[PDB]
Amino acid sequence: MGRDEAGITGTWYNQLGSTFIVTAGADGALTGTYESAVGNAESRYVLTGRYDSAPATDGSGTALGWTVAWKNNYRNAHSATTWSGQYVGGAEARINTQWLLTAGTTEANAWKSTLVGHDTFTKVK
Amino acid sequence: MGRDEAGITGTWYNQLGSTFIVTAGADGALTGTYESAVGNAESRYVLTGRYDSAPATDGSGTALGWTVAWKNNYRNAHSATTWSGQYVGGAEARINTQWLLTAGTTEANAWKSTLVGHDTFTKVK
Amino acid sequence: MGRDEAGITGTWYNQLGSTFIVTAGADGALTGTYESAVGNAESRYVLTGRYDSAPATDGSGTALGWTVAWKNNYRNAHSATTWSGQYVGGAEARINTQWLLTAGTTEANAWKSTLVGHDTFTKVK
Amino acid sequence: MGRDEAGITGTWYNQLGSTFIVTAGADGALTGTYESAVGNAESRYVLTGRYDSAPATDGSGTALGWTVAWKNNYRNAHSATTWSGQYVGGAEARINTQWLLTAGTTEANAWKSTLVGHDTFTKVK
Ligand SMILES: [Cu+2]
Ligand SMILES: [Cu+2]
Ligand SMILES: [Cu+2]
Ligand SMILES: [Cu+2]
Repeated sequence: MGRDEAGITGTWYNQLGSTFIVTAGADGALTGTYESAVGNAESRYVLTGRYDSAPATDGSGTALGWTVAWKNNYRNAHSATTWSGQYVGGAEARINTQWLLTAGTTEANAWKSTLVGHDTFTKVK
Repeated sequence: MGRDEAGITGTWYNQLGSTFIVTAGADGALTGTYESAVGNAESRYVLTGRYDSAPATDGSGTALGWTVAWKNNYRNAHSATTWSGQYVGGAEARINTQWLLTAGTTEANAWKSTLVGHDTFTKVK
Repeated sequence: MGRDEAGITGTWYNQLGSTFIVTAGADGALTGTYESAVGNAESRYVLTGRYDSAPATDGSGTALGWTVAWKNNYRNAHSATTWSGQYVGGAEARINTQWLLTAGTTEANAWKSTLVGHDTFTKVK
Repeated sequence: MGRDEAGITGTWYNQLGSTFIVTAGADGALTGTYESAVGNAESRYVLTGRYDSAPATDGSGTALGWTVAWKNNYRNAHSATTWSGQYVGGAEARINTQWLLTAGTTEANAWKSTLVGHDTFTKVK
């Protein structure tokens, strides 16, 4: 019932070799799992997020975002990443994102708490 | 059952006068509503996110993040914000965040799709 | 000859206790020194940057930015910070910035190369 | 006399078709011109910046950054971009950056003052 519900739902892979498994709900919900190929991470982590379920029809992408807190049954990296981006449909469908990864720190170390980067997700690798 | 479940759960206010209403689950879930005092927004929007439910005990903050897609029954701003940050407990409890706000754009306009900023949330105003 | 040449030129202090000493040129140049109160840094480092020497007259701030590479005669932290922001004049003059601090890394570690934060500079402390 | 003085100096092109012309000084200076293929920009703009003139010899990139204020003899976009990144040498030499583009705004509009993105520069197109 959301415009790109089918387009977004499924398995995505980024340039680092990480795996993003998501279900898009009719209501705008994103739920799934994230497995990072890098960093202080092992196996799957819960993710949740939101997307625009009624995007513009003028060729614009579909805005979305999601969060992973880096705690699961195996490890806790005392940190959380949020990806903010847009889904672009078509033959080479993509989710183009920028992300913010904040670590829990002391107040004295808060200036160095947050990494920033960019991930591009595709349906194939 | 999460360490800062009680600390995080409730109503928070930022420097712009926005209102963030959240429930923290034992499992690491964040669910609630966001009302922005600024921008192309009216009333409450659904949010979801994650937090570290077993933070370090060395005085470090608690990593968390959440997403709002700016669609509700009143408006659709074809955009999504993610906040990434940490909760700092104590007498003047705070959630210190940085955020990324991505708009759905054409591919030609994607270079100007994403705003970045920083919000500090407190329990009082 | 630039509108805020006099306003910008001088000594500024941020929330971390760092010291930013700058001269604004008529042509839009920023030159000076930066001393960080935190991180892998000691004493003064060269900075250079640019500002809008003919800002809007509608109450808007003055856009500017500058760079420090963290090499001087004492230390080399193999990294560079850029601050991007605006100068806001008046009785409590401020330079409000966001910054990106990139470390030289191997290609395998490039995903974790860049910190992001925000500094507010004032004329007094 | 700087390790990558020769490597950095010259003409670079990004994924948008913008042109970055830079001279790297022995002392860590970057000077040159920037021509954007997009946005409120026409012709060349002055840039200045800094780079690590004595990088690590362990295969790490070379940290650098620079600023453009978007005022020249043709236009004034009341804004400034800073790029923060690293130079990676070799057969396919690259400068991989993230950037912050701040517009001069009123205090009421400062929350929406800053765009963030990422540019990759190469020696060929
Ligand atoms: Cu619409
Ligand atoms: Cu631990
Ligand atoms: Cu004007
Ligand atoms: Cu070294």
